[PDB]
Amino acid sequence: KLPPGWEKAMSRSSGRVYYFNHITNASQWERPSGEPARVRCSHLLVKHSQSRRPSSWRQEKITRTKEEALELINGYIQKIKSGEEDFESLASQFSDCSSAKARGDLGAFSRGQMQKPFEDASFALRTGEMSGPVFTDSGIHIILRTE
Ligand SMILES: COc1ccsc1C(=O)O
Ligand SMILES: COc1ccsc1C(=O)O
Ligand SMILES: COc1ccsc1C(=O)O
Ligand SMILES: COc1ccsc1C(=O)O
Ligand SMILES: COc1ccsc1C(=O)O
Ligand SMILES: COc1ccsc1C(=O)O
Repeated sequence: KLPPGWEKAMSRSSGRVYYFNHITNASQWERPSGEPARVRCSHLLVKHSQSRRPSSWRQEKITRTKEEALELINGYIQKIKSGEEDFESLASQFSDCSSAKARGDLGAFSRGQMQKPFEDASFALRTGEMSGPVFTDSGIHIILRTE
């Protein structure tokens, strides 16, 4: 079987299967490898006008739309996956979370502490894996599980 959240799917690329995780929104060509009491994650948050607090250290008033936020997230993911930029450099420069100053590190946490969509994605990632866009009331996240 595939690990939690993962499904094999048909891409629209010359009949090639890919794998998609409906908990983390990760997608990849490769079959995924393979739950802990705690995980350690970093994240990059992009807030939008419908965030719980449309404000960050980067911008006193966050006015971008949710759609615009998702396009930003998608672009960061593209740059991370291509190697053009590192997750940590992008989090430090562009995350609307205060954790940006710590390269997005949130430390370790248990189930029952974080916003549930964030928690669920985090615990479905294996160490070293990165999520796709994860939506919470804070905004849209890229999550990297580091331990
Ligand atoms: C719109 O693009 C999609 C959607 C499902 S798979 C796929 C692809 O391009 O491989
Ligand atoms: C406790 O070990 C497990 C089980 C699935 S994920 C995972 C991990 O720690 O990466
Ligand atoms: C294309 O539409 C999108 C995309 C992300 S959010 C959103 C909306 O309509 O709010
Ligand atoms: C979660 O928030 C964090 C994490 C590291 S720094 C910081 C802050 O708020 O200053
Ligand atoms: C408690 O919720 C927090 C705090 C920092 S990030 C975050 C999340 O759910 O991702
Ligand atoms: C996070 O997005 C939210 C939350 C409350 S309403 C809303 C929206 O997109 O309109």
